[PDB]
Amino acid sequence: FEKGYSQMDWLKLTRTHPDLAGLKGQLNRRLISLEEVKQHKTGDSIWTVLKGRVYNIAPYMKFHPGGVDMLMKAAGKDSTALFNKYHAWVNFEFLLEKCLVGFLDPNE
Ligand code: HEM
Repeated sequence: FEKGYSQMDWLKLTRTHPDLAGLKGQLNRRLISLEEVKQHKTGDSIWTVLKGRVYNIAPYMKFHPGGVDMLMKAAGKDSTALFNKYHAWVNFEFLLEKCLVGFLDPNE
């Protein structure tokens, strides 16, 4: 065991496990509605919105330093406000790139 290595371990997973986003061949550039995000709270994926980017955060759960219980609060909703309350400086754009499923379009 080595303290502090969760993010290194996470990124190794993103380099060595295919389709963490769970897109199953769909491209990660799709325009997504919030109603769609809301319907990914259970099952094989959990979607959230951060600054307009939609991510499948289910694979990240056990790597989140703040805990699974905290990350679950983001399930099926826009979690930007929560993210900014706890750590607005975290580089989610880089850390979660391989979990990107698309972009939140308010008009969809
Ligand atoms: C969704 C993408 C998220 C990522 C990539 C992420 C990443 C991280 C990281 C790297 C840390 C360690 C502290 C640091 O490096 O600054 C952390 C801590 C923490 N996270 Fe997250 N986090 C996410 C979402 C959330 C959400 C939605 C919540 C709450 C609902 C949350 C709650 C916390 C808490 C409580 C801590 C410890 C205290 C704090 O830093 O405020 N995280 N997170």
